[PDB]
Amino acid sequence: STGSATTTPIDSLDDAYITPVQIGTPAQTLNLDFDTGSSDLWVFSSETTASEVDGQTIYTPSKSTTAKLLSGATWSISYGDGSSSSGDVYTDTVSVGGLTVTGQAVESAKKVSSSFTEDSTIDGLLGLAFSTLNTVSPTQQKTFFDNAKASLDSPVFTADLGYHAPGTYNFGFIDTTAYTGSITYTAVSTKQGFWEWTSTGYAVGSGTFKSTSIDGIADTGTTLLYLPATVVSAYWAQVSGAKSSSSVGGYVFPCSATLPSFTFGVGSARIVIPGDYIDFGPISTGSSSCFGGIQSSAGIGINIFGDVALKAAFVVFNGATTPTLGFASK
Repeated sequence: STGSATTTPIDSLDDAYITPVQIGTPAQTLNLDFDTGSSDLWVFSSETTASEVDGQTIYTPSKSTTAKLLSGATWSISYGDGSSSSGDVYTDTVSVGGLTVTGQAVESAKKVSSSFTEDSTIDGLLGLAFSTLNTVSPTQQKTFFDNAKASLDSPVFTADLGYHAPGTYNFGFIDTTAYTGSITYTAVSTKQGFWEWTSTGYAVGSGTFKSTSIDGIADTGTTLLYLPATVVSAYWAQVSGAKSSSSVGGYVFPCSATLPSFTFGVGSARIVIPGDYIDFGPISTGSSSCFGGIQSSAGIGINIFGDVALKAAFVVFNGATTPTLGFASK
């Protein structure tokens, strides 16, 4: 089997991407944030504290003939940005782009933090990291990908995120028309439960490539590119007037600037992030200070190849017995 679904930016800055997901019988379609940095499929629901729902579409398990309470199971998750959610668990039928999993754990939110409430466009998350990170207790649950894997034509999914435009998540096949050149594959460590890999270096603009190992995670659920302070300083030093602002919470730059590209290494291959992808616009409405898309990972504890980086590539998440990651230009 295979699946193919379009993923769409939630706003003009590509702050996140939503992908329609069918849950239950008859189908209830919710727009979920596919997150390769976590492993819980959770949704706004009929059980969510009413004051914490503001425009989201909710899953109502009582209206699904295939929903079953997973008795005794609860979940609770905290994300890197400080947001959180928790609740109980149903199993139900879940389909993405024509690919159906029966018996999928659907985590129903009883509580969500303010950032979720305040984002009316995201109805929940669909985790695509390794199932060892799943938070369901006392019986840990499998991700949608893990449940689908055996049935897939090939045990892979791909992320093809757009810049200010829709893109695609495919399951079970590699669309050879979706990228240019060849795909370069690189080793993955699953020790922390992430799609963790080591980049071979970077370049700023038309500058020379610096060979250096950068361990980080491929994370579709993180907006920006978070790298070591040395790398980030070297980038922003090439933008007149750019500076790190503690009051704003990272590097800002004059909105009048033209940003240089940023290249990262994947083995001997190179992925180029155009300068425009690194512009996240005015810090506040009407400001001439703009927020940067490359930020320091210092104090996160991990480097994160988030959407800014991933949307410059066609990315293969290979879930074979020994997982790997593939990157191609597009």
